[PDB]
Amino acid sequence: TVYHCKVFQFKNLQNPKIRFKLKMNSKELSLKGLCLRIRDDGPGIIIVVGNEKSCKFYENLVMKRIKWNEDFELHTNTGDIKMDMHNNSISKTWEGYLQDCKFKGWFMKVCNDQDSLLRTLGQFDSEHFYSPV
RNA sequence: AUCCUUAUGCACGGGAA
RNA sequence: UUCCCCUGCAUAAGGAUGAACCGUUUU
Repeated sequence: TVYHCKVFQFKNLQNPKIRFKLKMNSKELSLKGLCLRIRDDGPGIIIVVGNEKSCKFYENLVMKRIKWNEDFELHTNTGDIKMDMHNNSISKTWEGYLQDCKFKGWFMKVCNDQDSLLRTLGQFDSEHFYSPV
């Protein structure tokens, strides 16, 4: 059993509407994998492992349907904040086939440094999908 | 998960024998 | 007690298609 796989990378993920869309669409499509980023305000990586149709649909999702370029408003304990998303982007670094994924479920972490991010990818032998910095 | 159509069961109202 | 009509609830069959402020996971 081999599974389709895609790998993406984003400059910023702070918009909760997105992060919601990401998690929900991962579980609803039975995609395995993960989504990481270095610190809340950081850039990171998405990996989706699944059947073709799910991965193509999710690709269409992240690429075509979600507009990461548009600014938003972060509701806060203190009051709204004008959140600048004009300098955001998402691209696909990989796609192909994987013999077996040590990926169990799907989750969305936030790593301290880049090293922690690597190691986290190193649990699942995927560090090789990260184009650092 | 939502809409519509068909079939069945239960409850209420109106009319006939 | 039977028949006819309207409204509400549950089950089954068939056809068509969306949203959702949320982080190691609550198919």
